[PDB]
Amino acid sequence: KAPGFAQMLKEGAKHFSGLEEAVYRNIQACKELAQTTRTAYGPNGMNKMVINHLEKLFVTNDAATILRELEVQHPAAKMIVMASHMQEQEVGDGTNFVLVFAGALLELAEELLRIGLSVSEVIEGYEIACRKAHEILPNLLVPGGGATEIELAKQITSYGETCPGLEQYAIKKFAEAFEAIPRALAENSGVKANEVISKLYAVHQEGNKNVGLDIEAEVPAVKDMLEAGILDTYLGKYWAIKLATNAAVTVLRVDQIIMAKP
Amino acid sequence: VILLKEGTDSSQGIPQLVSNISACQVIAEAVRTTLGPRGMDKLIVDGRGKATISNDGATILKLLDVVHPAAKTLVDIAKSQDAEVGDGTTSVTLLAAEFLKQVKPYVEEGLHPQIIIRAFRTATQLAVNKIKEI
Amino acid sequence: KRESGRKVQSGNINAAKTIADIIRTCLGPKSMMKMLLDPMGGIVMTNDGNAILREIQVQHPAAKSMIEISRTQDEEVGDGTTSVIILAGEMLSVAEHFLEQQMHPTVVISAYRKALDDMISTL
Amino acid sequence: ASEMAVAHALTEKSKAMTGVEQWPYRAVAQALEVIPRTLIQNCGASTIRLLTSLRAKHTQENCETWGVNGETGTLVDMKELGIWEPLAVKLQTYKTAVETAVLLLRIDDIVSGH
Amino acid sequence: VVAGGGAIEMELSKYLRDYSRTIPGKQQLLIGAYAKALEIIPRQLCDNAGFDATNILNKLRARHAQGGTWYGVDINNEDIADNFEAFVWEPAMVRINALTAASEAACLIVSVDETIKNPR
Amino acid sequence: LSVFGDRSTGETIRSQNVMAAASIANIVKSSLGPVGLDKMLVDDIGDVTITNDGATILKLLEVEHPAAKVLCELADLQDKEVGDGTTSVVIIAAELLKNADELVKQKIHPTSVISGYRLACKEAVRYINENLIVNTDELGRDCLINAAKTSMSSKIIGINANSKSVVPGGGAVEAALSIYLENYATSMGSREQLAIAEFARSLLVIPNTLAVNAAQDSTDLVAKLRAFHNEAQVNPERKNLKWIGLDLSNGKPRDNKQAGVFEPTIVKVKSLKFATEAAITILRIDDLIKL
Ligand SMILES: Nc1ncnc2c1ncn2[C@@H]1O[C@H](COP(=O)(O)OP(=O)(O)O)[C@@H](O)[C@H]1O
Ligand SMILES: Nc1ncnc2c1ncn2[C@@H]1O[C@H](COP(=O)(O)OP(=O)(O)O)[C@@H](O)[C@H]1O
Repeated sequence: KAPGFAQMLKEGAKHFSGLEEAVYRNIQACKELAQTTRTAYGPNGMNKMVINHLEKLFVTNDAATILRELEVQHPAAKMIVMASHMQEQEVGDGTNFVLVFAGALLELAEELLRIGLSVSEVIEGYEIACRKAHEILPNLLVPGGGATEIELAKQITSYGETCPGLEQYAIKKFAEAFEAIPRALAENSGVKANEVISKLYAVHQEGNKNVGLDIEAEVPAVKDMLEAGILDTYLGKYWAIKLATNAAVTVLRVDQIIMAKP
Repeated sequence: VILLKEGTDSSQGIPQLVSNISACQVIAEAVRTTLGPRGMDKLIVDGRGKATISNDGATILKLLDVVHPAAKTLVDIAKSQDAEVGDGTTSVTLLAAEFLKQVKPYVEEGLHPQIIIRAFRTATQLAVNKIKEI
Repeated sequence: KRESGRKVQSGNINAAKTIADIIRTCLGPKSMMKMLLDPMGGIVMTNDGNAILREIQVQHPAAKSMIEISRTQDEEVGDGTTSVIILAGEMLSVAEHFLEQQMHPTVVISAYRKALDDMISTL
Repeated sequence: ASEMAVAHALTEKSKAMTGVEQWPYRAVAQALEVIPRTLIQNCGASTIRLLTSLRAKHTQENCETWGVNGETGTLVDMKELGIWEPLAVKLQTYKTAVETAVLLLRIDDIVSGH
Repeated sequence: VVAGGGAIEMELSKYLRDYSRTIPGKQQLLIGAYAKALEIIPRQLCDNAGFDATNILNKLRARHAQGGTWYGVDINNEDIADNFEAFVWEPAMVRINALTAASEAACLIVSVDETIKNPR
Repeated sequence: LSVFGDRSTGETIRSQNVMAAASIANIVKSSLGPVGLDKMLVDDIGDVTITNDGATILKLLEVEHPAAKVLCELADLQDKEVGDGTTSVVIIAAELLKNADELVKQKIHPTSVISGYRLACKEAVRYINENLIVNTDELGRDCLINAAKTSMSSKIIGINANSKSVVPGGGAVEAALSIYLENYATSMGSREQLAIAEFARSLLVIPNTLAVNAAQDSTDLVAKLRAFHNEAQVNPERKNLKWIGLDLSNGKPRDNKQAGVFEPTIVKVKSLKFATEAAITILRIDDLIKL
């Protein structure tokens, strides 16, 4: 009986209407991929009781082993997983950087699309911010513990505030995507994440770079990553920010999943 | 049509930990009455109908082979204690489920699991130091 | 019967936000009209924010507070009443920091009261 | 104009607001933008395009002007268009919105009894 | 060696509980929760032996406060007894490995937050 | 049995009265302290009386339940006798019942629980009386200025045109008694060690509730209070802080003797006595007969 399903003419696939926000659904598949690995991020990462295909029990916190055992069937999630596989090429770390960062770019993109900003304009902002991040990263081995993620966010947020036009909305959200990584370290350590971001921005406002999250259960304060000896690799952050943005942009460019047959 | 799980059953957060805490208490109840020399016996029947009566905690866990994921952790830990020592599997099994029971209401109140681990790692070393001193 | 917990604040937000979404388009000289189905099948095509909410039935007490505060505005000032409900609904519509971030209302209220002293000075 | 003019003051003043209160403090500023958001929606002009340029004018040019024309939809200075409203109406409109939002936020249990 | 019958478990419950008070923070309730968990060893020995765990544990925990260090549960007589003088001993290193394996086993369960299952 | 009414017995009757008193407490739990949140009161007509005062809520709170009405009759006893502390009474009595109900599940008879709570209130009043400060520090000392200063700081005046005896408040009494009564429980025994211990743990709800209302981590602040108070018990050395209270604004413990956060002695004494008598009155109820 009419009116049936709207915009459904290709093999009866689940085509979300204009009200159902087909783009919003492919993003939700990627956000769920981050929550499966957002908790395993950092030294206090939570282990996963993985059950192998041979009915074998393994308790681990490695991202590559989680995804290799988790049969990811959604194609929108496979793209981010393919970036993790491409992350393994040219570097052997930063896998969860691709999952956590890309999940924040897509999660924050929904706040822009909901306002009414076009998906093609959101992509131009992330591509501009990725190019801007590669110029700021040499100025920052780089500090870890979420230190670069706040400074790189602070430097990119200022570029978006002075840049007029519509690209500033996606450029600012590109900076807030970096904040998800300190928020992951704080949540996995049992600390109010908003208090970590508030302190990390204050010390960076005073110019105290190289300051990261002090990993401690009973101390939500911060410390210098240089004095403690915590350091990350430059190419690990370079190729992670690059592949994560391409995976997020590649998902945003897609608006409809369609079946086929040879 | 297009879903992420497609048979992949998964749950996360506080409900998963609370589910494992309750599953660990089941292994405790199976060896709770056998603690001590005068502990109650346990009757176990294999597939062939052959009976097995024994009040040893280690022998009981070998015959159960519980399929729950969290329960296998205690069984493999208790089995290792039997191979290395041959005694104390019931004390290890009961204390583990009891550490989990006491922190159960705090986990429900929003206390992070990692803060609980720092307490066990801290309280354990203080206890081991008190044993050698006394 | 009664409401308790986080369901109350998120519920009061949806009630106040819903009352503001009615009269979002009733602002300005190019205001849009509204169709009020009377119980006898009649229609009133008014575009006055005070008249619309006066005739609408509300079940949530939060909506009654929003409407009753608007009536107090009309007695003092016969203009800008529609701006009160829209701003009050938009200030409450930001439920990210309210519940999803698990901030206490006293933290939010202290910020809203700090901004109000700054909004007054800037005007 | 008064909404966007006030919102720029809070956003610039929130930069020196160390703490977690900066986030809701800035959210109030973005809430004032809804007033021109509705004036632009009614005229039919693009909301994001004009509201974006509208905020840029308050940054560079003086904040006392460069509002929105509800009839035409384009931007216009209030010195050129007599849309000047009183102060007592806006102050009481701003207090009643915050005082009302503070009220409903202070409610945590809808209880029955007499 | 140390006194068996749960005597050492009650002494640690006194030390950790009195130590938790001097530890400000979230570790206070947890180290105290760790202490009460040690009560199960002398408790089930009373419950399995048909004794009243309340009257023994209260009489046992009171003795450790006054200066007791080896008093514990007597499965034969329904009363407390100095398990060291009664030659009810156990190896200290075997008891040390029990607490370590217990906490290490509980930590593995507490550190877990999600279970993953390949569909097969 | 055939009757002209209905009857219901068992342990579930205790639980039903426990969950009822616990419900009435949650209606006035978040509104505890000066930073308490307001609450609506939808009358039968439709009026909405909005207020945060716990006494004003209980006068207008109408819950048709016997156990709840016992706490309403209890409120009048505290209001007339003193005129304050009614909110802490209903909250303290609710936690004693929720904790006692757990003991009853451990085969602890209510008579043994009623005996423990009576002895705990007696010793608590003794420890309170031994740790008072008489009405003094009027002139030449500063047992006032800091009291009035902290009270007026809420308004714009805070910058600097158009009772015979008192006790440190802010959970200092409830935190100090948490350590003393827990140690006193180890001395008595005889099926009362657990009840006096649960009486000790129940008092921590007051600093735990005041911390939640102040937008702070209650688990940490409650632990910090008990640590400074426990160190006072270990030795009387001056390095160990004493009589440390709870500051709601700064979210940190503070010595109330300097801050001037004082309360009458009869409040903490009567509130513990009336709350204990209320939980005793409900714990003795093991059956219900309707007609
Ligand atoms: N000891 C530490 N203190 C603070 N931060 C750390 C520490 N160890 C690792 N990190 C942070 O955790 C992040 C992930 O590290 P790693 O586990 O090596 O990569 P992946 O999570 O991709 O496997 C890094 O960006 C680093 O900043
Ligand atoms: N000609 C106009 N151009 C732009 N904005 C206008 C114009 N007339 C009114 N407004 C805006 O509409 C809002 C509501 O005005 P008014 O209708 O007088 O009050 P109310 O809506 O409360 O009755 C005012 O805040 C004002 O800024």
